[PDB]
Amino acid sequence: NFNGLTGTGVLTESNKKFLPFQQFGRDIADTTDAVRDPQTLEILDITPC
Amino acid sequence: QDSLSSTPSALGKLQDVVNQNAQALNTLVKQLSSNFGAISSVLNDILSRLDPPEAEVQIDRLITGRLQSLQTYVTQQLIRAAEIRASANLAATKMSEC
Amino acid sequence: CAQKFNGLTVLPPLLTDEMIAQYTSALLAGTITSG
Amino acid sequence: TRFASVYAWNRKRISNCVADYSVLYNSASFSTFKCYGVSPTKLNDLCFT
Ligand SMILES: *[C@@H]1O[C@H](CO)[C@@H](O)[C@H](O)[C@H]1NC(C)=O
Repeated sequence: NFNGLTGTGVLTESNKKFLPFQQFGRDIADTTDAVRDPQTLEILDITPC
Repeated sequence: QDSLSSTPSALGKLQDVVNQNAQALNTLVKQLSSNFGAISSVLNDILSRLDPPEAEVQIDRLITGRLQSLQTYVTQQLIRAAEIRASANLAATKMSEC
Repeated sequence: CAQKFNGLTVLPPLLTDEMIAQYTSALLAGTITSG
Repeated sequence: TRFASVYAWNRKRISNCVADYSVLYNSASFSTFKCYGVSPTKLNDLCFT
């Protein structure tokens, strides 16, 4: 549950170069596939189990 | 040897099959972004916001739309599959006779 | 990749491309040597 | 102390804070408490802009 965004999956460190304003990424199915952690500001990838 | 090496459109018949199938799948996935009249296209948003009675209404809307999308996909694949089978039957005949 | 993530998968062909090439070369060898 | 007339209703914007909605919902003091688009028991799990 990331700042209200809920789901299930495996979290890993991401190589995605988010700009400071960007909080999350999305795929073509309108599913979040990456988030910024609200406390550490680290970018995480989200993949299904 | 030389013609195939200098003609970008030479294998259009095979590329068209690849393109048609890719397009159908991309369309199917993109339909998951549709609301179909629901408050959200995201099932997790609905479940995190509403209790089961109100949630069942919103979910039913997504089920209806998503089932229709999948049925459309499958029907198109069956029709396309028949066309490919006819082509394969012709190819098999040419293998035998040519 | 993201298709898999939504329940969409691709099943591999029973015959690999190597195997199809083997069939093709057998047909060519047959034709060339025995008409 | 003073409430507005309905034709000239007041509006306050709330942001950048922690919202505990259970203290209101579990109160004995309100004759009406009706939620739309959201269930009151889930409000404490949610984030809003
Ligand atoms: C609180 O969050 C901020 C980022 O918004 C971070 O820089 C800070 O270190 C966090 N504080 C603690 C104690 O983790």
